[PDB]
Amino acid sequence: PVDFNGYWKMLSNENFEEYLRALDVNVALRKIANLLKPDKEIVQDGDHMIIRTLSTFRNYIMDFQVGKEFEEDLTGIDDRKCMTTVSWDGDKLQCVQKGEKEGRGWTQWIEGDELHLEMRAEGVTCKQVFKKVH
Ligand SMILES: CC1=C(/C=C/C(C)=C/C=C/C(C)=C/CO)C(C)(C)CCC1
Repeated sequence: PVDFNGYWKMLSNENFEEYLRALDVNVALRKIANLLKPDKEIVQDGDHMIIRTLSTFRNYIMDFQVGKEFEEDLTGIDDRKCMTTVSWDGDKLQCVQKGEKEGRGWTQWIEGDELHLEMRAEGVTCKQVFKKVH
């Protein structure tokens, strides 16, 4: 019961500000990012899955190779570089980053027509709820 191939827009954020603080994002970026709420458009195609991000500010596409490893340069976010992998624990999805800090390792869980998840970073939890647009 997982089908990413669709359209998902962000509704709100309860810790997008606090999460920006973990990576020590500028005061300007935090300001701009507040009004911003990128819309993700996933395109599943086998073992290759691309997660779009179109905020009309700066395009940051990634190539999530399910089960396989790939680097991930976070330059544009908070200027970072690491190695990320993704697994399928079960009904949920779980991505682990072999970087620094203590938290960097995403987790997900879909619950219908709203792509919910639990972002983690440096011990901080960021709940960002995305809704299907269909
Ligand atoms: C702060 C900030 C941004 C947030 C970027 C992030 C954090 C994207 C998330 C990537 C992940 C974690 C993907 C795993 O599926 C963007 C550039 C987009 C817009 C303005 C500045």
